[PDB]
Amino acid sequence: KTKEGVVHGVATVAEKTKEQVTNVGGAVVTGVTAVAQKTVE
Amino acid sequence: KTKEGVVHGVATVAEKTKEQVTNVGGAVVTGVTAVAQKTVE
Amino acid sequence: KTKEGVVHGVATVAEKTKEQVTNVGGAVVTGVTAVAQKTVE
Amino acid sequence: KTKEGVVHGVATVAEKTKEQVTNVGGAVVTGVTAVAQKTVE
Amino acid sequence: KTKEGVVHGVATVAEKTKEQVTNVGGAVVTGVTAVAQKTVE
Amino acid sequence: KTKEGVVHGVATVAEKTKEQVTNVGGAVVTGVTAVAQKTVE
Amino acid sequence: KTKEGVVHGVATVAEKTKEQVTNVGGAVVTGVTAVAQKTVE
Amino acid sequence: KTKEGVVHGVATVAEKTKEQVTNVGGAVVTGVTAVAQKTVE
Amino acid sequence: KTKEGVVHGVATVAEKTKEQVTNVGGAVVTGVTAVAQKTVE
Amino acid sequence: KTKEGVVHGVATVAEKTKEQVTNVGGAVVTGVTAVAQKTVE
Repeated sequence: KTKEGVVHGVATVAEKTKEQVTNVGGAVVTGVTAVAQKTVE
Repeated sequence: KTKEGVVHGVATVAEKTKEQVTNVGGAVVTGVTAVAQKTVE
Repeated sequence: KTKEGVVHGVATVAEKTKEQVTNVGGAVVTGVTAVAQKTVE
Repeated sequence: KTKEGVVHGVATVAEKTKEQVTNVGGAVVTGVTAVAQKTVE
Repeated sequence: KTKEGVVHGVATVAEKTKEQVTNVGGAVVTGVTAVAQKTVE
Repeated sequence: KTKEGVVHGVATVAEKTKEQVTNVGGAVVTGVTAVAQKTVE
Repeated sequence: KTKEGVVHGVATVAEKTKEQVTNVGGAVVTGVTAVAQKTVE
Repeated sequence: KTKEGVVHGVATVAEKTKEQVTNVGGAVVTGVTAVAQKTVE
Repeated sequence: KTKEGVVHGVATVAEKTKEQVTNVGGAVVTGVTAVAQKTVE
Repeated sequence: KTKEGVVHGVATVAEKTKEQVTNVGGAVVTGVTAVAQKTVE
């Protein structure tokens, strides 16, 4: 009757975001949402 | 009657986003949503 | 009847964000939201 | 009938943020929201 | 009927923030919100 | 009879390099050699 | 009969380098060599 | 008959380097060699 | 017949370096060698 | 027949260095070698 891992609210808010990105090498990532929910029993 | 791994709310909000990206090498990724839910029993 | 790990509210707010990024090497990331919820029982 | 780890309110507020970033090496990150909720029972 | 770890209010407020960042080496991070809630039972 | 921009020696040496890389999102780059020689007259 | 910008020796030496890299989001880069030789006349 | 910018010796030596890197967000870079030789006349 | 900027010897030596790095947010960089030789005439 | 800026010897020696680094936010850098030789004439 238990619950081990719960995630229910996380916010990430931007507004009117203009930008320029210029690297030499490496990898450009704009948005990120990722889950690696390694639950071992 | 248990629950081990639950994810129910994660937000990622942008608005009016203009940009320019120019790398030399590497890989451009704009949006990201990814799940690697390695659940071993 | 227990709950071990709960996350329910986290805010990250910006507004009217103009920028320029120029590295030589390395990797540019603009937004970040990530969960690695390693729950082992 | 217990609760071990709860996070419910964390604020991060900016406004009208203009900037320029120029490194030589290293990796530029603009926004950060991240959870590593290692709950072991 | 107990609660071990609770976080409910933390503020981080800026306003009208213009800046310039120029390192040689190292990694620029603008916003930070992060949780590493290592709760072991 | 002049020379404006000359690059003649830069070394990058590794040896016996074993590794493992596992991201969730983003782009893996192993070797990097890159030139963006923006010479404007 | 002049020379404006010359680079002739820079070393970067490692040996017997074993490692493991595991991010959640962001981009892994192992080696870096990069030139952005913006010479304007 | 002049020389404005010369770089001829810079060392970076490691040996027998074992490591592990685990971030949540952000970008891992192992080796770095980079030149941004902005020479304006 | 002059020389304005010369760099000829800089050492950075380590030996038998084992480590572990674990951040939550931010970017891990292991080695650093970088030149930003802004020579304006 | 002059020389304005010369750097010829700088040492940085470690030995048998084992460590562990664990931040929450911010960016880990292990080795550092960097030159920003802003020579203006």
